[PDB]
Amino acid sequence: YPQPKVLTPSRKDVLVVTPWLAPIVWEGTFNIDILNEQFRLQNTTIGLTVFAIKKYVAFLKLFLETAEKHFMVGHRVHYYVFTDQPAAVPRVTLGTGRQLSVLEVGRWQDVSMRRMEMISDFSERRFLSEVDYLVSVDVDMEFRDHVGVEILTPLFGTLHPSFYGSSREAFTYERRPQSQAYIPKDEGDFYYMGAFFGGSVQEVQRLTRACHQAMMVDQANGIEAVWHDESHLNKYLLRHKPTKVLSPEYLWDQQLLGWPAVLRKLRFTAVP
Amino acid sequence: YPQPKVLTPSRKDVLVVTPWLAPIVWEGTFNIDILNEQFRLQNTTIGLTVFAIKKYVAFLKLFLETAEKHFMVGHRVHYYVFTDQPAAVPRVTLGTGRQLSVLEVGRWQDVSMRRMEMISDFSERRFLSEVDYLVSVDVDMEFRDHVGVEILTPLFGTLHPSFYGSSREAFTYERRPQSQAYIPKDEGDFYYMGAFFGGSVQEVQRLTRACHQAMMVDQANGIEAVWHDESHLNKYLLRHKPTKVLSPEYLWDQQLLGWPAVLRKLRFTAVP
Ligand SMILES: O=c1ccn([C@@H]2O[C@H](COP(=O)(O)OP(=O)(O)O)[C@@H](O)[C@H]2O)c(=O)[nH]1
Ligand SMILES: O=c1ccn([C@@H]2O[C@H](COP(=O)(O)OP(=O)(O)O)[C@@H](O)[C@H]2O)c(=O)[nH]1
Repeated sequence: YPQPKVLTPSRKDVLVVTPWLAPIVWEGTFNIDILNEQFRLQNTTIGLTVFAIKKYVAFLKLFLETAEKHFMVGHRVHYYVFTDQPAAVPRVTLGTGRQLSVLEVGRWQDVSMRRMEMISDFSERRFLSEVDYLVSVDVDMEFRDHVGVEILTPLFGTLHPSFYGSSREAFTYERRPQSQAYIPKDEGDFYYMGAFFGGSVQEVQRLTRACHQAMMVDQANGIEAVWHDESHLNKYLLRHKPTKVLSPEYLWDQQLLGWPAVLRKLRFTAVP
Repeated sequence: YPQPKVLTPSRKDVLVVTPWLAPIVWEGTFNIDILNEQFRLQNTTIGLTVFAIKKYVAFLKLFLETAEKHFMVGHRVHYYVFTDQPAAVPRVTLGTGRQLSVLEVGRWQDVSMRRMEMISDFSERRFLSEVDYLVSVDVDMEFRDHVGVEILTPLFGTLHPSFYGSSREAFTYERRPQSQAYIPKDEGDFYYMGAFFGGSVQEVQRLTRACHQAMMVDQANGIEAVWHDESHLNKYLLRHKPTKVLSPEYLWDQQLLGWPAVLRKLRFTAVP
Protein backbone atom coordinates (compact mmCIF):
# COMPACT_ATOMS: atom_id res chain seq x y z
CA TYR A 1 0.00 0.00 0.00
CA PRO A 2 1.07 3.59 -0.54
CA GLN A 3 3.61 5.02 1.95
CA PRO A 4 1.98 7.68 4.19
CA LYS A 5 3.34 11.17 3.37
CA VAL A 6 4.54 13.05 6.51
CA LEU A 7 4.82 16.46 4.84
CA THR A 8 1.38 16.34 3.07
CA PRO A 9 -1.88 16.71 5.14
CA SER A 10 -4.28 13.89 4.38
CA ARG A 11 -6.79 16.80 3.93
CA LYS A 12 -6.18 20.53 3.22
CA ASP A 13 -9.79 21.57 3.78
CA VAL A 14 -11.11 20.02 7.02
CA LEU A 15 -9.97 19.22 10.63
CA VAL A 16 -9.07 15.49 10.80
CA VAL A 17 -8.32 15.25 14.57
CA THR A 18 -10.04 16.79 17.54
CA PRO A 19 -8.06 18.85 20.14
CA TRP A 20 -8.15 15.72 22.39
CA LEU A 21 -6.55 13.74 19.54
CA ALA A 22 -9.60 11.67 18.46
CA PRO A 23 -9.61 11.16 14.63
CA ILE A 24 -12.34 12.85 12.65
CA VAL A 25 -13.22 10.32 10.00
CA TRP A 26 -13.32 11.69 6.42
CA GLU A 27 -12.59 10.07 3.11
CA GLY A 28 -8.81 10.34 2.40
CA THR A 29 -7.87 9.85 6.13
CA PHE A 30 -7.79 6.02 6.25
CA ASN A 31 -6.58 3.01 4.37
CA ILE A 32 -9.44 0.53 4.67
CA ASP A 33 -7.26 -2.48 3.87
CA ILE A 34 -5.13 -1.90 6.93
CA LEU A 35 -8.18 -1.31 9.21
CA ASN A 36 -10.06 -4.37 7.82
CA GLU A 37 -7.08 -6.52 8.72
CA GLN A 38 -6.69 -5.23 12.24
CA PHE A 39 -10.41 -5.80 12.92
CA ARG A 40 -10.64 -9.19 11.23
CA LEU A 41 -7.72 -10.41 13.38
CA GLN A 42 -9.95 -9.86 16.37
CA ASN A 43 -12.95 -11.54 14.75
CA THR A 44 -14.98 -8.33 15.45
CA THR A 45 -18.77 -8.51 15.61
CA ILE A 46 -20.70 -5.31 15.16
CA GLY A 47 -24.23 -4.93 16.48
CA LEU A 48 -26.50 -2.48 14.61
CA THR A 49 -29.63 -1.29 16.48
CA VAL A 50 -32.54 0.33 14.66
CA PHE A 51 -36.08 1.32 15.84
CA ALA A 52 -38.95 0.83 13.42
CA ILE A 53 -42.16 1.84 15.27
CA LYS A 54 -45.59 2.49 13.73
CA LYS A 55 -45.19 3.74 10.09
CA TYR A 56 -41.37 3.59 10.27
CA VAL A 57 -41.48 -0.17 9.54
CA ALA A 58 -41.86 1.00 5.96
CA PHE A 59 -38.13 2.13 5.89
CA LEU A 60 -36.75 -1.29 6.88
CA LYS A 61 -36.54 -2.99 3.48
CA LEU A 62 -34.34 -0.35 1.88
CA PHE A 63 -32.34 0.29 5.14
CA LEU A 64 -31.47 -3.52 5.28
CA GLU A 65 -30.82 -4.10 1.57
CA THR A 66 -28.45 -1.15 1.53
CA ALA A 67 -26.82 -2.08 4.83
CA GLU A 68 -26.07 -5.46 3.17
CA LYS A 69 -24.30 -3.67 0.35
CA HIS A 70 -22.27 -1.13 2.34
CA PHE A 71 -22.20 -1.71 6.14
CA MET A 72 -19.26 -3.65 7.65
CA VAL A 73 -19.08 -6.00 4.63
CA GLY A 74 -16.61 -8.90 5.42
CA HIS A 75 -17.15 -8.59 9.13
CA ARG A 76 -19.67 -10.21 11.45
CA VAL A 77 -22.85 -8.18 11.85
CA HIS A 78 -25.94 -8.64 14.05
CA TYR A 79 -28.88 -6.38 13.31
CA TYR A 80 -31.27 -5.76 16.18
CA VAL A 81 -34.63 -4.47 14.96
CA PHE A 82 -36.75 -2.98 17.76
CA THR A 83 -40.34 -2.87 16.52
CA ASP A 84 -43.96 -2.82 17.58
CA GLN A 85 -44.81 -4.85 14.41
CA PRO A 86 -42.73 -8.03 14.10
CA ALA A 87 -44.79 -9.27 11.09
CA ALA A 88 -43.95 -6.06 9.12
CA VAL A 89 -40.14 -6.73 9.25
CA PRO A 90 -39.21 -7.71 5.67
CA ARG A 91 -37.30 -10.96 5.02
CA VAL A 92 -34.05 -9.56 3.46
CA THR A 93 -31.44 -12.01 2.34
CA LEU A 94 -28.20 -11.61 4.38
CA GLY A 95 -24.56 -12.23 3.51
CA THR A 96 -22.53 -14.84 5.39
CA GLY A 97 -21.69 -14.03 9.09
CA ARG A 98 -24.64 -11.62 9.31
CA GLN A 99 -27.82 -12.12 11.37
CA LEU A 100 -30.93 -10.26 12.34
CA SER A 101 -33.01 -10.41 15.51
CA VAL A 102 -36.41 -8.82 16.00
CA LEU A 103 -37.02 -7.32 19.49
CA GLU A 104 -40.70 -6.56 20.11
CA VAL A 105 -41.31 -3.25 21.89
CA GLY A 106 -44.37 -2.29 23.97
CA ARG A 107 -47.38 8.07 26.51
CA TRP A 108 -44.98 10.44 24.74
CA GLN A 109 -42.53 10.64 27.73
CA ASP A 110 -41.58 6.95 27.48
CA VAL A 111 -41.54 7.37 23.69
CA SER A 112 -38.92 10.16 24.20
CA MET A 113 -36.91 7.93 26.56
CA ARG A 114 -37.45 4.74 24.59
CA ARG A 115 -34.26 4.58 22.46
CA MET A 116 -31.84 5.21 25.39
CA GLU A 117 -33.82 3.03 27.85
CA MET A 118 -34.17 0.14 25.44
CA ILE A 119 -30.57 0.15 24.25
CA SER A 120 -29.41 0.35 27.88
CA ASP A 121 -31.64 -2.62 28.91
CA PHE A 122 -30.52 -4.79 25.99
CA SER A 123 -26.88 -3.69 26.17
CA GLU A 124 -26.78 -5.21 29.71
CA ARG A 125 -28.74 -8.33 28.94
CA ARG A 126 -27.04 -8.93 26.41
CA PHE A 127 -25.69 -7.38 23.38
CA LEU A 128 -22.70 -7.85 25.78
CA SER A 129 -22.39 -11.59 24.99
CA GLU A 130 -23.26 -11.18 21.29
CA VAL A 131 -21.18 -8.27 19.87
CA ASP A 132 -17.96 -6.26 20.44
CA TYR A 133 -19.36 -2.90 19.30
CA LEU A 134 -22.82 -1.43 19.15
CA VAL A 135 -23.93 1.19 16.62
CA SER A 136 -27.31 2.93 16.91
CA VAL A 137 -28.84 4.69 13.86
CA ASP A 138 -32.19 5.89 12.60
CA VAL A 139 -34.16 3.67 10.24
CA ASP A 140 -35.42 6.37 7.74
CA MET A 141 -31.99 6.25 5.98
CA GLU A 142 -30.12 4.37 3.31
CA PHE A 143 -26.53 3.40 2.83
CA ARG A 144 -25.04 4.67 -0.44
CA ASP A 145 -21.42 4.06 0.14
CA HIS A 146 -18.91 2.32 2.46
CA VAL A 147 -19.52 2.49 6.23
CA GLY A 148 -17.04 0.11 7.81
CA VAL A 149 -14.57 -0.53 10.63
CA GLU A 150 -13.00 2.94 10.30
CA ILE A 151 -15.81 4.07 12.63
CA LEU A 152 -15.08 1.53 15.37
CA THR A 153 -13.56 2.80 18.60
CA PRO A 154 -14.53 2.87 22.28
CA LEU A 155 -16.94 5.76 21.84
CA PHE A 156 -18.02 7.77 18.77
CA GLY A 157 -20.48 10.45 17.79
CA THR A 158 -21.23 11.99 14.40
CA LEU A 159 -21.27 15.67 13.33
CA HIS A 160 -24.82 16.83 12.69
CA PRO A 161 -24.90 17.80 8.94
CA SER A 162 -26.73 21.09 9.63
CA PHE A 163 -24.16 22.29 12.19
CA TYR A 164 -20.63 21.13 11.23
CA GLY A 165 -19.92 24.69 9.89
CA SER A 166 -21.49 26.55 12.86
CA SER A 167 -20.10 28.43 15.86
CA ARG A 168 -21.12 26.88 19.16
CA GLU A 169 -23.51 29.74 19.89
CA ALA A 170 -25.55 28.52 16.91
CA PHE A 171 -25.63 24.92 18.26
CA THR A 172 -29.10 23.90 19.36
CA TYR A 173 -27.86 22.62 22.70
CA GLU A 174 -30.29 22.52 25.60
CA ARG A 175 -29.93 26.03 27.04
CA ARG A 176 -31.99 25.93 30.29
CA PRO A 177 -29.96 25.39 33.49
CA GLN A 178 -32.99 23.47 34.80
CA SER A 179 -32.24 20.59 32.37
CA GLN A 180 -29.68 17.79 32.91
CA ALA A 181 -28.69 18.35 29.24
CA TYR A 182 -27.79 22.02 29.94
CA ILE A 183 -24.69 23.31 28.11
CA PRO A 184 -23.70 26.95 28.66
CA LYS A 185 -23.21 29.40 25.85
CA ASP A 186 -19.41 29.32 26.03
CA GLU A 187 -18.96 25.50 26.13
CA GLY A 188 -19.20 22.79 23.50
CA ASP A 189 -16.87 21.06 21.06
CA PHE A 190 -19.30 19.86 18.41
CA TYR A 191 -22.95 19.30 17.77
CA TYR A 192 -23.50 15.55 17.49
CA MET A 193 -26.63 14.06 15.86
CA GLY A 194 -28.74 11.50 17.80
CA ALA A 195 -29.17 9.48 14.54
CA PHE A 196 -25.72 7.84 14.53
CA PHE A 197 -23.60 7.03 17.61
CA GLY A 198 -21.92 3.92 19.05
CA GLY A 199 -18.84 2.41 20.55
CA SER A 200 -17.77 -0.66 22.49
CA VAL A 201 -20.56 -2.47 24.28
CA GLN A 202 -19.32 -1.16 27.62
CA GLU A 203 -19.15 2.47 26.48
CA VAL A 204 -22.61 2.25 24.91
CA GLN A 205 -23.95 0.69 28.19
CA ARG A 206 -22.51 3.71 30.00
CA LEU A 207 -23.69 6.33 27.65
CA THR A 208 -27.30 5.01 27.35
CA ARG A 209 -27.57 4.41 31.10
CA ALA A 210 -26.40 7.98 31.70
CA CYS A 211 -28.78 9.52 29.14
CA HIS A 212 -31.69 7.37 30.41
CA GLN A 213 -31.03 8.29 34.05
CA ALA A 214 -30.70 12.00 33.07
CA MET A 215 -33.96 12.02 31.06
CA MET A 216 -35.85 10.57 34.06
CA VAL A 217 -34.49 13.40 36.24
CA ASP A 218 -35.66 15.90 33.59
CA GLN A 219 -39.11 14.23 33.47
CA ALA A 220 -39.51 14.28 37.27
CA ASN A 221 -38.76 18.03 37.06
CA GLY A 222 -41.23 18.73 34.25
CA ILE A 223 -38.70 19.71 31.61
CA GLU A 224 -38.04 18.14 28.22
CA ALA A 225 -34.84 19.08 26.51
CA VAL A 226 -35.20 21.01 23.27
CA TRP A 227 -33.99 18.09 21.14
CA HIS A 228 -34.92 15.19 23.48
CA ASP A 229 -32.31 12.35 23.63
CA GLU A 230 -30.05 14.25 21.23
CA SER A 231 -29.72 17.09 23.77
CA HIS A 232 -28.57 14.57 26.40
CA LEU A 233 -26.23 12.73 23.97
CA ASN A 234 -24.55 16.09 23.37
CA LYS A 235 -24.17 16.79 27.11
CA TYR A 236 -22.76 13.24 27.60
CA LEU A 237 -20.20 13.60 24.73
CA LEU A 238 -19.12 17.03 26.09
CA ARG A 239 -18.21 15.49 29.47
CA HIS A 240 -16.94 12.11 28.10
CA LYS A 241 -15.24 12.97 24.88
CA PRO A 242 -15.61 10.56 21.99
CA THR A 243 -12.51 8.59 20.83
CA LYS A 244 -13.48 9.14 17.11
CA VAL A 245 -15.90 11.62 15.56
CA LEU A 246 -17.52 10.74 12.25
CA SER A 247 -17.73 13.49 9.59
CA PRO A 248 -21.05 14.32 7.96
CA GLU A 249 -20.28 11.90 5.16
CA TYR A 250 -21.81 9.42 7.70
CA LEU A 251 -25.07 11.30 8.21
CA TRP A 252 -26.26 13.46 5.31
CA ASP A 253 -29.51 14.74 3.69
CA GLN A 254 -28.88 15.47 0.04
CA GLN A 255 -32.42 16.93 -0.57
CA LEU A 256 -31.98 19.43 2.20
CA LEU A 257 -28.18 20.12 1.84
CA GLY A 258 -27.04 19.08 -1.60
CA TRP A 259 -23.55 17.71 -2.24
CA PRO A 260 -20.90 20.21 -1.17
CA ALA A 261 -17.31 19.88 -2.22
CA VAL A 262 -15.97 18.93 1.27
CA LEU A 263 -17.96 15.61 1.03
CA ARG A 264 -16.10 13.24 -1.19
CA LYS A 265 -18.61 10.48 -0.40
CA LEU A 266 -22.23 10.50 0.87
CA ARG A 267 -22.30 7.20 2.80
CA PHE A 268 -25.52 7.13 4.83
CA THR A 269 -28.32 9.47 3.84
CA ALA A 270 -31.92 10.48 4.66
CA VAL A 271 -34.67 8.91 2.60
CA PRO A 272 -37.19 11.60 1.12
CA TYR B 1 -11.42 26.79 25.56
CA PRO B 2 -11.55 27.63 21.87
CA GLN B 3 -14.18 25.79 19.78
CA PRO B 4 -12.51 23.31 17.36
CA LYS B 5 -12.88 24.49 13.73
CA VAL B 6 -14.26 21.72 11.43
CA LEU B 7 -13.45 23.50 8.16
CA THR B 8 -9.83 24.47 9.12
CA PRO B 9 -7.07 21.76 9.28
CA SER B 10 -5.22 21.91 12.58
CA ARG B 11 -2.11 21.88 10.29
CA LYS B 12 -1.74 22.79 6.57
CA ASP B 13 1.82 21.49 6.27
CA VAL B 14 2.07 18.00 7.83
CA LEU B 15 0.07 14.71 8.13
CA VAL B 16 -1.64 14.65 11.56
CA VAL B 17 -3.18 11.12 11.38
CA THR B 18 -1.83 7.89 10.02
CA PRO B 19 -3.80 5.83 7.43
CA TRP B 20 -4.86 3.54 10.35
CA LEU B 21 -6.24 6.62 12.14
CA ALA B 22 -3.54 6.97 14.87
CA PRO B 23 -2.85 10.68 15.63
CA ILE B 24 0.52 12.07 14.69
CA VAL B 25 1.37 14.41 17.52
CA TRP B 26 2.50 17.91 16.45
CA GLU B 27 2.13 21.26 18.11
CA GLY B 28 -1.27 22.78 17.12
CA THR B 29 -3.04 19.33 17.14
CA PHE B 30 -3.97 19.14 20.86
CA ASN B 31 -5.39 21.16 23.68
CA ILE B 32 -3.26 20.19 26.67
CA ASP B 33 -5.83 21.38 29.21
CA ILE B 34 -8.37 18.87 27.99
CA LEU B 35 -5.80 15.99 27.88
CA ASN B 36 -4.39 16.87 31.35
CA GLU B 37 -7.88 16.59 32.77
CA GLN B 38 -8.70 13.27 31.19
CA PHE B 39 -5.42 11.78 32.47
CA ARG B 40 -5.59 13.30 35.94
CA LEU B 41 -9.08 11.81 36.38
CA GLN B 42 -7.45 8.42 36.10
CA ASN B 43 -4.62 9.31 38.47
CA THR B 44 -2.13 8.26 35.71
CA THR B 45 1.41 7.28 36.66
CA ILE B 46 4.05 7.38 33.96
CA GLY B 47 7.22 5.33 34.23
CA LEU B 48 10.30 6.72 32.44
CA THR B 49 13.16 4.25 31.79
CA VAL B 50 16.67 5.43 30.94
CA PHE B 51 20.02 3.54 30.62
CA ALA B 52 23.14 5.26 31.86
CA ILE B 53 26.04 2.79 31.42
CA LYS B 54 29.77 3.56 31.60
CA LYS B 55 30.42 7.22 30.54
CA TYR B 56 26.70 7.88 29.89
CA VAL B 57 26.15 8.48 33.63
CA ALA B 58 27.51 11.92 32.82
CA PHE B 59 24.21 12.82 30.95
CA LEU B 60 21.94 12.08 33.93
CA LYS B 61 22.08 15.39 35.78
CA LEU B 62 20.88 17.50 32.86
CA PHE B 63 18.44 14.76 31.60
CA LEU B 64 16.75 14.72 35.13
CA GLU B 65 16.77 18.47 35.82
CA THR B 66 15.16 19.10 32.46
CA ALA B 67 12.72 16.20 32.80
CA GLU B 68 11.61 17.92 36.06
CA LYS B 69 10.89 21.09 34.14
CA HIS B 70 9.10 19.65 31.10
CA PHE B 71 8.13 15.94 31.39
CA MET B 72 4.58 15.06 32.57
CA VAL B 73 4.53 17.99 35.04
CA GLY B 74 1.38 17.69 37.30
CA HIS B 75 1.20 13.96 36.85
CA ARG B 76 2.77 11.10 38.79
CA VAL B 77 6.16 10.07 37.44
CA HIS B 78 8.56 7.25 38.38
CA TYR B 79 11.99 7.38 36.83
CA TYR B 80 13.82 4.08 36.51
CA VAL B 81 17.56 4.57 36.04
CA PHE B 82 19.32 1.42 34.83
CA THR B 83 23.03 1.85 35.55
CA ASP B 84 26.28 0.03 36.18
CA GLN B 85 27.30 2.90 38.55
CA PRO B 86 24.69 3.57 41.24
CA ALA B 87 27.01 6.03 43.09
CA ALA B 88 27.31 8.21 39.93
CA VAL B 89 23.51 8.90 39.78
CA PRO B 90 23.15 12.57 40.80
CA ARG B 91 20.76 13.55 43.61
CA VAL B 92 18.28 15.80 41.68
CA THR B 93 15.49 17.40 43.62
CA LEU B 94 12.06 16.12 42.41
CA GLY B 95 8.63 17.75 42.33
CA THR B 96 5.74 16.29 44.32
CA GLY B 97 4.35 12.88 43.10
CA ARG B 98 7.64 12.08 41.35
CA GLN B 99 10.14 9.38 42.34
CA LEU B 100 13.32 7.79 41.10
CA SER B 101 14.61 4.24 41.46
CA VAL B 102 18.10 3.07 40.57
CA LEU B 103 18.28 -0.44 39.00
CA GLU B 104 21.83 -1.82 38.98
CA VAL B 105 22.77 -3.61 35.74
CA GLY B 106 25.46 -6.29 35.29
CA ARG B 107 30.06 -9.17 25.64
CA TRP B 108 28.64 -6.87 22.94
CA GLN B 109 25.74 -9.24 22.04
CA ASP B 110 24.08 -8.89 25.46
CA VAL B 111 24.92 -5.17 25.31
CA SER B 112 22.91 -5.03 22.00
CA MET B 113 20.02 -6.95 23.60
CA ARG B 114 20.25 -5.22 26.96
CA ARG B 115 17.62 -2.46 26.61
CA MET B 116 14.84 -4.77 25.29
CA GLU B 117 15.74 -7.65 27.65
CA MET B 118 15.96 -5.44 30.72
CA ILE B 119 12.77 -3.50 30.04
CA SER B 120 10.95 -6.79 29.36
CA ASP B 121 12.22 -8.35 32.64
CA PHE B 122 11.29 -5.31 34.73
CA SER B 123 8.02 -4.67 32.90
CA GLU B 124 6.86 -8.13 34.11
CA ARG B 125 8.21 -7.88 37.61
CA ARG B 126 6.98 -5.06 38.03
CA PHE B 127 6.66 -1.77 36.45
CA LEU B 128 3.21 -3.48 36.12
CA SER B 129 2.27 -2.73 39.76
CA GLU B 130 3.95 0.70 39.79
CA VAL B 131 2.88 2.61 36.62
CA ASP B 132 0.13 2.80 33.96
CA TYR B 133 2.43 3.68 31.04
CA LEU B 134 6.09 3.12 30.34
CA VAL B 135 8.24 5.40 28.19
CA SER B 136 11.77 4.43 27.16
CA VAL B 137 14.25 7.12 25.98
CA ASP B 138 17.97 7.65 25.58
CA VAL B 139 19.85 9.47 28.32
CA ASP B 140 22.15 11.70 26.12
CA MET B 141 19.22 14.16 25.65
CA GLU B 142 17.58 17.12 27.29
CA PHE B 143 14.05 18.35 27.52
CA ARG B 144 13.58 21.90 26.21
CA ASP B 145 9.86 22.10 26.01
CA HIS B 146 6.62 20.34 27.03
CA VAL B 147 6.46 16.53 26.73
CA GLY B 148 3.25 15.47 28.43
CA VAL B 149 0.17 13.24 28.34
CA GLU B 150 -0.51 13.99 24.66
CA ILE B 151 1.94 11.12 23.98
CA LEU B 152 0.12 8.55 26.12
CA THR B 153 -1.72 5.76 24.34
CA PRO B 154 -1.54 1.95 24.21
CA LEU B 155 1.47 1.94 21.92
CA PHE B 156 3.57 4.75 20.39
CA GLY B 157 6.71 5.23 18.35
CA THR B 158 8.45 8.41 17.24
CA LEU B 159 9.52 9.53 13.73
CA HIS B 160 13.28 9.42 13.38
CA PRO B 161 14.35 13.08 12.71
CA SER B 162 16.66 12.09 9.83
CA PHE B 163 13.95 10.17 7.95
CA TYR B 164 10.52 11.85 8.42
CA GLY B 165 10.90 13.39 4.89
CA SER B 166 12.18 10.20 3.20
CA SER B 167 10.64 7.62 0.86
CA ARG B 168 10.60 4.14 2.36
CA GLU B 169 13.34 2.97 0.01
CA ALA B 170 15.65 5.41 1.83
CA PHE B 171 14.66 4.00 5.27
CA THR B 172 17.52 2.14 6.90
CA TYR B 173 15.37 -0.87 7.66
CA GLU B 174 17.07 -4.24 8.06
CA ARG B 175 17.19 -5.47 4.46
CA ARG B 176 18.46 -9.10 4.76
CA PRO B 177 15.75 -11.79 4.65
CA GLN B 178 17.95 -13.78 7.05
CA SER B 179 17.12 -11.31 9.87
CA GLN B 180 13.96 -11.35 12.04
CA ALA B 181 13.89 -7.54 11.54
CA TYR B 182 13.68 -7.94 7.73
CA ILE B 183 11.38 -5.45 5.95
CA PRO B 184 11.12 -5.68 2.16
CA LYS B 185 11.76 -2.78 -0.14
CA ASP B 186 8.08 -2.14 -0.86
CA GLU B 187 6.79 -2.23 2.77
CA GLY B 188 6.99 0.22 5.65
CA ASP B 189 4.89 3.08 7.02
CA PHE B 190 7.50 5.10 8.89
CA TYR B 191 10.99 4.92 10.23
CA TYR B 192 10.76 4.99 14.02
CA MET B 193 13.76 5.87 16.24
CA GLY B 194 14.81 3.45 19.04
CA ALA B 195 15.46 6.50 21.32
CA PHE B 196 11.81 7.21 22.21
CA PHE B 197 8.98 4.64 22.35
CA GLY B 198 6.41 3.54 24.93
CA GLY B 199 2.83 2.70 25.67
CA SER B 200 0.74 0.97 28.32
CA VAL B 201 2.64 -1.42 30.53
CA GLN B 202 1.05 -4.39 28.77
CA GLU B 203 1.91 -3.15 25.26
CA VAL B 204 5.49 -2.38 26.30
CA GLN B 205 5.76 -5.90 27.88
CA ARG B 206 4.66 -7.28 24.50
CA LEU B 207 6.84 -5.18 22.36
CA THR B 208 10.06 -5.71 24.41
CA ARG B 209 9.41 -9.44 24.79
CA ALA B 210 8.94 -9.68 21.02
CA CYS B 211 12.08 -7.66 20.19
CA HIS B 212 14.13 -9.59 22.80
CA GLN B 213 12.94 -12.98 21.51
CA ALA B 214 13.63 -11.86 17.89
CA MET B 215 17.16 -10.61 18.68
CA MET B 216 18.04 -13.98 20.28
CA VAL B 217 16.90 -15.74 17.09
CA ASP B 218 19.10 -13.35 15.07
CA GLN B 219 22.06 -14.03 17.43
CA ALA B 220 21.67 -17.81 17.20
CA ASN B 221 21.80 -17.36 13.40
CA GLY B 222 24.90 -15.14 13.42
CA ILE B 223 23.25 -11.98 12.12
CA GLU B 224 22.97 -8.58 13.76
CA ALA B 225 20.48 -6.19 12.30
CA VAL B 226 21.91 -3.06 10.71
CA TRP B 227 20.56 -0.79 13.46
CA HIS B 228 20.33 -3.34 16.32
CA ASP B 229 17.20 -2.99 18.54
CA GLU B 230 15.95 -0.11 16.38
CA SER B 231 15.73 -2.45 13.37
CA HIS B 232 13.55 -4.83 15.41
CA LEU B 233 11.41 -2.00 16.89
CA ASN B 234 10.67 -0.97 13.30
CA LYS B 235 9.68 -4.52 12.29
CA TYR B 236 7.46 -4.77 15.42
CA LEU B 237 5.69 -1.41 14.74
CA LEU B 238 5.13 -2.42 11.07
CA ARG B 239 3.22 -5.56 12.16
CA HIS B 240 1.56 -4.02 15.28
CA LYS B 241 0.79 -0.49 14.32
CA PRO B 242 1.22 2.19 16.95
CA THR B 243 -1.92 3.95 18.31
CA LYS B 244 -0.12 7.38 18.23
CA VAL B 245 3.05 8.43 16.42
CA LEU B 246 5.09 11.28 17.85
CA SER B 247 6.44 13.90 15.39
CA PRO B 248 10.13 14.79 15.37
CA GLU B 249 9.45 17.63 17.78
CA TYR B 250 9.84 14.76 20.34
CA LEU B 251 13.25 13.61 19.13
CA TRP B 252 15.46 16.23 17.48
CA ASP B 253 19.17 17.13 17.02
CA GLN B 254 19.48 20.85 16.43
CA GLN B 255 23.30 20.71 15.78
CA LEU B 256 22.85 18.17 13.05
CA LEU B 257 19.45 19.35 11.62
CA GLY B 258 18.85 22.93 12.63
CA TRP B 259 15.35 24.28 13.30
CA PRO B 260 13.14 23.87 10.24
CA ALA B 261 9.87 25.67 9.89
CA VAL B 262 7.66 22.53 10.29
CA LEU B 263 8.89 22.25 13.96
CA ARG B 264 7.06 24.77 16.05
CA LYS B 265 8.69 23.38 19.20
CA LEU B 266 11.89 21.36 19.84
CA ARG B 267 10.84 19.39 22.95
CA PHE B 268 13.47 16.70 23.54
CA THR B 269 16.85 17.12 21.90
CA ALA B 270 20.34 15.56 21.61
CA VAL B 271 23.05 16.94 23.85
CA PRO B 272 26.35 17.91 21.85
O1 LIG C 1 -42.98 6.89 15.37
C1 LIG C 1 -41.76 6.73 15.35
C2 LIG C 1 -40.90 7.80 15.60
C3 LIG C 1 -39.52 7.62 15.57
N1 LIG C 1 -38.97 6.35 15.27
C4 LIG C 1 -37.50 6.10 15.25
O2 LIG C 1 -36.64 7.14 15.87
C5 LIG C 1 -35.98 7.91 14.80
C6 LIG C 1 -36.12 9.46 14.97
O3 LIG C 1 -37.29 9.94 14.27
P1 LIG C 1 -37.37 11.31 13.42
O4 LIG C 1 -37.81 10.96 11.91
O5 LIG C 1 -38.35 12.26 14.02
O6 LIG C 1 -35.88 11.92 13.34
P2 LIG C 1 -35.48 13.10 12.32
O7 LIG C 1 -34.55 12.43 11.18
O8 LIG C 1 -36.81 13.56 11.52
O9 LIG C 1 -34.82 14.24 13.02
C7 LIG C 1 -36.62 7.40 13.51
O10 LIG C 1 -35.62 7.32 12.52
C8 LIG C 1 -37.04 5.99 13.81
O11 LIG C 1 -35.89 5.16 13.74
C9 LIG C 1 -39.82 5.26 15.02
O12 LIG C 1 -39.34 4.15 14.76
N2 LIG C 1 -41.22 5.46 15.05
O1 LIG D 1 27.90 2.63 26.65
C1 LIG D 1 26.71 2.91 26.55
C2 LIG D 1 26.07 2.87 25.31
C3 LIG D 1 24.72 3.20 25.21
N1 LIG D 1 23.98 3.58 26.35
C4 LIG D 1 22.53 3.92 26.29
O2 LIG D 1 21.80 3.52 25.06
C5 LIG D 1 21.56 4.72 24.24
C6 LIG D 1 22.00 4.57 22.75
O3 LIG D 1 23.37 5.01 22.57
P1 LIG D 1 23.91 5.85 21.31
O4 LIG D 1 24.57 7.22 21.85
O5 LIG D 1 24.93 5.08 20.54
O6 LIG D 1 22.64 6.27 20.41
P2 LIG D 1 22.72 7.38 19.25
O7 LIG D 1 21.93 8.68 19.79
O8 LIG D 1 24.26 7.88 19.13
O9 LIG D 1 22.20 6.87 17.95
C7 LIG D 1 22.33 5.84 24.97
O10 LIG D 1 21.56 7.02 24.91
C8 LIG D 1 22.37 5.42 26.41
O11 LIG D 1 21.10 5.72 26.98
C9 LIG D 1 24.61 3.62 27.61
O12 LIG D 1 23.97 3.95 28.62
N2 LIG D 1 25.98 3.29 27.70
